[PDB]
Amino acid sequence: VYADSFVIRGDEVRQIAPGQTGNIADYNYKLPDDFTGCVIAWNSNKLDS
Amino acid sequence: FSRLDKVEAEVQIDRLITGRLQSLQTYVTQQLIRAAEIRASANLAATKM
Repeated sequence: VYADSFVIRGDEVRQIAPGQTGNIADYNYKLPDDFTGCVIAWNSNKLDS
Repeated sequence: FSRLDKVEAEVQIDRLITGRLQSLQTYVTQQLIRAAEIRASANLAATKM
């Protein structure tokens, strides 16, 4: 099992899913096409912002 | 490929690999029937000879 954590913009969360092309999904962190598992995200403006 | 990502392309390529295979299957079955007919005609020629 693997757990990875980081913070991104609100509009780039959709980019996390495998397959999509863009800035964050091609230059920083991306998943393989046959990835198994899933992602979880939630708002943290009360803490980080 | 270039018009889609790499998750739902499987259903879009399965149809292009079964149809291209099922059609080939149909053609082979046609040859078997005709071969079973020529075999009956060839034996008649041998008897005639």
